[PDB]
Amino acid sequence: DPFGGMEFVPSRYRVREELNHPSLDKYRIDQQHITGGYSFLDYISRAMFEAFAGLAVFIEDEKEAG
Amino acid sequence: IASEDARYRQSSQYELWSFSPSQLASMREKTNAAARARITERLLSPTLPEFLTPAEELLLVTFYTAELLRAGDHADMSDEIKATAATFFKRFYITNSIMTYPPQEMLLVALFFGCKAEGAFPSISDFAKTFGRERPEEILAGEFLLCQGIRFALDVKHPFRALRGAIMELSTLPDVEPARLVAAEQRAREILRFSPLITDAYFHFTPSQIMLAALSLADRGLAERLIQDTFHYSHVRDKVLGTIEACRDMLSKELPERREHWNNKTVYKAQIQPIRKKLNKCRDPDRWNLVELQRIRREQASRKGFDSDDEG
Amino acid sequence: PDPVEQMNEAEKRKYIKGKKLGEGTYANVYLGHSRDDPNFKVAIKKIKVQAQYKDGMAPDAVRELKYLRELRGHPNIIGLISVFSSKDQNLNLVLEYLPLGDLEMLIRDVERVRYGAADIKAWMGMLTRAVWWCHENFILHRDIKPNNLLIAADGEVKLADFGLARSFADPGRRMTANVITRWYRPPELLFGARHYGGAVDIWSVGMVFAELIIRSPFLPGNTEMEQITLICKHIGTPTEENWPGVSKLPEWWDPMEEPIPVWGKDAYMARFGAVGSEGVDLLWRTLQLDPKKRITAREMLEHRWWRTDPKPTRKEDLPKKS
Repeated sequence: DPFGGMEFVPSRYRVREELNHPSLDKYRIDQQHITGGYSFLDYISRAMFEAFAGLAVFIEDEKEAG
Repeated sequence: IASEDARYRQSSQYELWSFSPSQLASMREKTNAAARARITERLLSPTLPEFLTPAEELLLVTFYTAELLRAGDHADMSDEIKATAATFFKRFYITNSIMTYPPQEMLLVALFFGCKAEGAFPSISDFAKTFGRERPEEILAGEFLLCQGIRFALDVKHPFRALRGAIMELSTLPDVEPARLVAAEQRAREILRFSPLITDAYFHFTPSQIMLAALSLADRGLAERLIQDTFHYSHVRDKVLGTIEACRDMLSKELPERREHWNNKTVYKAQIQPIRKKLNKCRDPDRWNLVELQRIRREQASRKGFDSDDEG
Repeated sequence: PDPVEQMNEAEKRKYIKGKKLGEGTYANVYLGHSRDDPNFKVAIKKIKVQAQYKDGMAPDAVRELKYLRELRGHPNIIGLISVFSSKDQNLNLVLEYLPLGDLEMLIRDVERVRYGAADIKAWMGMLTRAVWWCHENFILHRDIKPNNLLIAADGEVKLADFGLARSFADPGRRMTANVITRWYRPPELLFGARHYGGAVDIWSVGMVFAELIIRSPFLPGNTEMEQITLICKHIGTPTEENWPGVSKLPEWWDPMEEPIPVWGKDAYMARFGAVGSEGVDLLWRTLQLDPKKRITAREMLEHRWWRTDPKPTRKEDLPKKS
């Protein structure tokens, strides 16, 4: 196992190639973003994680149970 | 047992700054009661003043959290900075009472430290310029104090980027209309920019939960669609929907339209000003002046028992 | 008398301060150990909140406090055990105790320290997992170099200095081009790039990889023009052909000499052949001029070099400092 048992594999979502947002289109064609190496895939992956991270984390019930 | 949920529970936001509404009230009440006892003991060294009620204490925090956001808007700060500064402010005054440290000053400190926490390290002189503050040292005096108050937890998680992520998942559906999607995102963003920062949303709900709630208020159809799809492909689905609905109701009580309520001159004079006067006569005499609090704590650490200015 | 103040004192009581292992204007390091288990050792970094900085808390302090907590849990990232405030209003970091030094001093100790290809593969595996974990959590380190790679008692290498780290910026959010020590700075940052990504860290790893093989810095330029010239000499001249838009970077500069064609994998074999073909394959992918075609940390972990013989050395058998 190359990731030392730490590989993150999302459960309720999947980051596929078809994901895009028109607000990104302005930057994808910005010379500085492309020639400079800005990763739009990482941004999409960052948004999708935060959109689902802790969706079934019930703060009230979990904290009162301790 | 989602893997993205497990990773979230390792954040400081969950282990340190996530509680139940019953836990939140008890902390705030005990912080006020302890502050009441601490200030009372000091005064004797004999008519005591009227101390603020926990609800009146929480009312000023809400008023100054809205003023903090307004201040951020005028300074054209990023949404992530505003949300972080506001959260630091709310977190500071749950471990600390308003009768101990001045909220008028901690407001500026939370904005200055919020910048740093989000990768913006401006010059204190330039920061003081934008807020018409003549002496910048008045702001620095509370920086380290704020850091302790928020318990050194600088990683705050916001739902703004989560919103743009949720829109892309919806854009893959062919039945949904783009113009409908744009309107939902536009409104949900304004909701996220105010509603969960002025209420206790962060303490009881996850950025995904809050994000879906703001979208549910903007377009309930889209929010229900997104939740149905992911669980389609159980009992947990109903428990998540119930949680979002609980968050949906909490947010509705302080929608973006309320921005004018907390900036109203009549609301201020009638509801806020009385409280500020009650606070002006029962505040902590030694800690209210941050610059002096800092002065004596620096001199106490340098000079242990050496002194040549004491007259008794 | 404050409830939070006594709570901080209760946390400071958890760790007993010992010998002063390090001194400095920015921070002082002390040996420590838990009061409940004196065999559990710990290092206490006392950050002097007032270190000639007139703008309040220093950015290296804020960044370490934020990201060390964010990345906590991985075996190749220095663990932040606890944080408490001192009586003198100073910041204290209770960190993992790493007594075996760092990787720079091993590399520099040419007279007494002996290590081979299997040891390089073991160290690089640790470093690659650390940078992979950073990027997995949307954090850029932006200062990877040997002396920032500390070594635990069991031989596991930990990435330590996060004073220049930053979260992944959003599109259109400008970043600083003045990060990463010069010798490990990628070309896009040398050219003043303001919208970059993880590739900037992979380049520094490539330089640490190369430095391990030859036991000396690959491109030790003394100025940014020297660093640019060195990359042109030893890697290849970046051009619009191999890197579209490169000449449009805010601070693009070229020595105006006869351009040097980009060297291929074979060209690296002569000097870096100690790690073999598959090893030089990895090295070459980390040193791609255009960051878009530079290998990523995840891709790095699935490369064949790790599963190609010889297998990496066990951390318990790695070389120790003299």
